[PDB]
Amino acid sequence: HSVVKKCCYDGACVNNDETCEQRAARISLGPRCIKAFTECCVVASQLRANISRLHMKTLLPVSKPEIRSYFPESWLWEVHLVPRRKQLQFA
Repeated sequence: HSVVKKCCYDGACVNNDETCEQRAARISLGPRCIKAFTECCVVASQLRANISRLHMKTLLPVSKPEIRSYFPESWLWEVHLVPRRKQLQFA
C-alpha cells in the first residue's frame, strides 16, 4: 500500500517486445520503486509461460472517471416574457 504499489502493477504489465530488467532502466522515480517494478514484471513474465489465453488480472486503484458515451450541447436554453400565451417555433 506504499506509494510503490503502483510499480508492482504497471511493471506487471505486458511486453511482447522488451524485458523487465531493461524496461526499468527507463524509470525516473525512486529506487524505492524500481524494486517493486522489477520483482513484479519479473514474476508476471515468469507466469506468462503457464496459464496460456486465460490469465486474468486483479487490480490496484481501478479508479478513473470515464463515460463511454458523449452528450450534446443542450438547446432551448432561453428565457421568455410570456403574455398568458406565447408560442415560438423552431426545429
